[PDB]
Amino acid sequence: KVPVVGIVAALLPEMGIGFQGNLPWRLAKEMKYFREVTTLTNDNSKQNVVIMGRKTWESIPQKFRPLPKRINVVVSRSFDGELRKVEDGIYHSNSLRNCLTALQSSLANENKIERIYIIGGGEIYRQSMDLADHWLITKIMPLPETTIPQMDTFLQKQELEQRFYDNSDKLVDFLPSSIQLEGRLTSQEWNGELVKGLPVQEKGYQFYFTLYTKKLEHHHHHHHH
Ligand SMILES: NC(=O)C1=CN([C@@H]2O[C@H](COP(=O)(O)OP(=O)(O)OC[C@H]3O[C@@H](n4cnc5c(N)ncnc54)[C@H](OP(=O)(O)O)[C@@H]3O)[C@@H](O)[C@H]2O)C=CC1
Ligand SMILES: CC[C@@H](C#Cc1c(C)nc(N)nc1N)c1cc(OC)c(OC)c(OC)c1
Repeated sequence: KVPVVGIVAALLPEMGIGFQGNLPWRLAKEMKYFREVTTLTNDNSKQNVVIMGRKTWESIPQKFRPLPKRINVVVSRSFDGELRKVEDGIYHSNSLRNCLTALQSSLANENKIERIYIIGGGEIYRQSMDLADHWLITKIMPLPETTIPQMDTFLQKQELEQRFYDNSDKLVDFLPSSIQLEGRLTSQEWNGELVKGLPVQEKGYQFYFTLYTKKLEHHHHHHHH
C-alpha cells in the first residue's frame, strides 16, 4: 500500500546509467532533484525508504552514507535475513523482494513510511520492473558539442516500455508538494524519440525529469477463498 518508485538518471538513447562502478556524469542539479525527491515527504511525520544494491552502496562516498533522513536498505545475497537493522539509518537485506514485503507490513512500519524508492544498481533495476509502481527517470542527452561518455550499465528500456507509459504530464503533481522546479513541461524530439518532462541544462548536458506509470491491466483472475 506504500508506492514503490524506481528513480534513475539515464543517458539517451541507450539509457546508460553507469561506468566502472560510478555515474558517467556529475550533475549537481540532478543530484539535487534526487536528494529532494527521495528525502521530502508530504506528511512531515513520515520518511521514505531508499533501497540499493551492495555495489551502489559501496559507490557512495563514506561521508555521504547512509543517505540522511531516509531509511537506507542495502541488499546483498551474503546478508543474513529479509530485513535487519545493522546501524542507525541502515538496514541489511538478503533479498530485494522479501525486504519489499517486509517494508509493506503496516505492523512493522506503523504507516510511517510514505514511499519506497529503489535507487539502483543496474542489477537491482533489472529486477524492479515487476516490482515498481512508477519510474522517475531523468532522461539525459548530450548537447551538440558534448562527448558522449563511455557507459557499461544500462536501464532495460524494452521492459520499461512494455510495462509502463510516459505519465510525465503528471510529474508535477506526483512529486512531494514542497519541491519547486525551474522548467515548464516540454515535448522535444531527440534522435527520433519523443522526450517529455521538465527541462534542465547543466555542463554539456540537457536533461528532463519524467514520470512513467504502470499501463492499465486486464482483469484475468482475482484470488478467491
Ligand atoms: N544513473 C543512476 O541513477 C544510477 C546508476 N547506478 C550505477 O549502477 C552501477 C552499479 O550497478 P550494478 O553493478 O548492477 O550493482 P547493484 O547496485 O545493482 O548491486 C549489485 C549487487 O546487489 C546485490 N543484489 C542484487 N540482487 C539482489 C537481490 N535480489 N537480493 C539481495 N541482493 C541482491 C548483489 O550483492 P552481493 O554481490 O553482495 O551479493 C549484487 O552483486 C554503478 O555504475 C552505479 O554508478 C547506481 C544507482 C543510480
Ligand atoms: C545512491 C546511488 C547514486 C545515485 C543516484 C541517482 C541519481 C544521482 N539521480 C537519479 N535520478 N536517480 C538516482 N538513483 C549516488 C552516488 C553518489 O556518489 C557518487 C552519491 O553521493 C554524492 C549519491 O548521493 C546523492 C548518490
